Amino acid sequence: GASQFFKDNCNRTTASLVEGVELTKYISDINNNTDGMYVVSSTGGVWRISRAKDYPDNVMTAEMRKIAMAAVLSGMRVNMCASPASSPNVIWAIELEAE
Amino acid sequence: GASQFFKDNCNRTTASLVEGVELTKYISDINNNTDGMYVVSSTGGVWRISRAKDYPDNVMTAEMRKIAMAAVLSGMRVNMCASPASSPNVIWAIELEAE
Amino acid sequence: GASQFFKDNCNRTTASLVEGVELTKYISDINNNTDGMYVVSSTGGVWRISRAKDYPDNVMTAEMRKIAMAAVLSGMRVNMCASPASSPNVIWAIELEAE
Amino acid sequence: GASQFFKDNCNRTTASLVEGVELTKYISDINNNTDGMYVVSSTGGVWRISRAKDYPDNVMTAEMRKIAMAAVLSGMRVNMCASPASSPNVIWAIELEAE
Amino acid sequence: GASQFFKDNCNRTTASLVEGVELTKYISDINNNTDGMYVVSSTGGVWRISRAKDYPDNVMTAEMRKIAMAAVLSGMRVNMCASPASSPNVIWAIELEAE
Repeated sequence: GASQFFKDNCNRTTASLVEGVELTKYISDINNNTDGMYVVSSTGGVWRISRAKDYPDNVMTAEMRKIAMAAVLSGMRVNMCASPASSPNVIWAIELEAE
Repeated sequence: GASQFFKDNCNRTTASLVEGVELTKYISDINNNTDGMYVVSSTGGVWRISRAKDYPDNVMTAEMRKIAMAAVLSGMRVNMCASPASSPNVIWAIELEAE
Repeated sequence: GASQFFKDNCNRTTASLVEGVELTKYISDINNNTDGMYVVSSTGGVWRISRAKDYPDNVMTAEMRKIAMAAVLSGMRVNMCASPASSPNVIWAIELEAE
Repeated sequence: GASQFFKDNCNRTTASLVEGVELTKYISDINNNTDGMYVVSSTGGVWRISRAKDYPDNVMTAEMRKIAMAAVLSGMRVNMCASPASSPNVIWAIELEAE
Repeated sequence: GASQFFKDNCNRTTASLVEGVELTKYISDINNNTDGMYVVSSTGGVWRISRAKDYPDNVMTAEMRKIAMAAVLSGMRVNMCASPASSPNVIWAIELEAE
C-alpha cells in the first residue's frame, strides 16, 4: 500500500488518504463548466487532477497527469491524498506503484 | 461504457455523446486548408481534435492528443462528447477507458 | 490503407500520396548542411518531417515526430502526403494506422 | 553496476553513490510542505528528484523524472549520485541501465 | 546498418560514423562540470548529446534524447555521427534503427 513517506505527508494536511485505487478512465474536458482532467476508479469514484500555470506546481501537476495516464494504461494502482472540500475531490499528491 | 460523470457533463451541453469508439487512425496535417489533428474510427468516423494556444485549454488539448494516440496504439476504447456543428465533428471532451 | 478523409485532403494539394509505408529508421541531425528530422522506409525511401516554431504548426509537426517514432518502434505502417518539390520529399500530412 | 564514467563523476562530489536501485514508487506532491517529486525503492528508501526553473538545468531535471518514471514502469534499476545530507536524499545525477 | 542517407550525410562532415551500437545506460546529471546527457554502449563507450536552448536545435537535441532513451529501453540499435572534438565525443546526428 501507500509508502510510509506518502502516508505521513498526507496525514499532515486536510486531505484524505485513498489507497490502492484502480483507475479505469482518464478524462480531458474543455467544455465550459466541466473544464479539466479527471480520473475514474473501478468503483466509480471520480477525482479532479490539479492544474497550475506557474512553476513549480506546473511541473508536479504535469507529472500527476503522466502518473494518472500510466495507471489507466498499465493497470497499476495508485495512492491518493485528495481534498474532500470540492466535488470532484481534487488530488494533492499521487503515488504510482509498481511493487 | 461512458462514466456516469462523463455522460452527466456531456448531456448538459449541445454536443452529442459517442460511446465505445475504436480509433484506428491518427492524423497530423499541416496543409493550408485541412490544417489540423484528426482521428478516424474503425467505422470511418472522423473527428477533429481541438487546438488551443493559451492556458489552460492548451493543457487539455494536449492531453486529448495524448489520449487519442494512446487509443490508436493500444486499441483501447474512448467515449467522446463532440460538437456536430463542424465537419468533421470537433472533440470537446474525451474519455479513455481501460474497461 | 489511407482513410478516405486522408486521401481527399492530399488530392487537393500539389503533393502526392504514399500508402502502407513501413518506417525502419528515425533520424535526428544537427549538422550545418543537413540539420533536420527524417525517416527511412524498409525500401530505402527517405522523407523529411516538417518543422516549425510558431503556433499552430509547431503542434502538428511535433505530432508528426511522435507518429514517426511510434511507427518505427512498433512497426505500424503510415500513410503520407509528401511534396516531391524537395529532396528528400517533405511530409505535409501523415496518418498513423492500426487498421 | 554504475559505469566508470558515472562512478568517476559521482566521486568528484560531496555526494554518494547508490547502485542497482529498484524503484517501485513514483510520487507527485503539491502540498505546501512536501511539494516535490520523489521515488521510493523496493527496500523503502526515498529520494527527492531535483527541480530547476531555468535553462539548462530544467532540461536535466526533466530527464531525471523521465528516467525515474521509466524505471518504475519497466522495473529497470538505476544508479544514483545523491546527497546523503538531506532527508530524503536528493538525487543529483542518475543513470538508467538495461543489461 | 546505417542508411546510405545517414552515411552520406556523416561523410559530408568531419565527424565519424559508428554503426550498430547497443546503448545500455542513459545519464542525466546537473552537477557543475559534469552536467549533461550521456549514453553508454555495451562496450563502455560514452557519448554526449548536446543541449540547445534555441530553435531549431532545441527540437533536434530533444529528439536525440528520445531516441537515446528509447534505444536503451527497447534494446534497439543506433548509428551515430560523432565528433572527436570533445570528450566524451558529441553526437552530431543519430539514427534509431528498427532494421
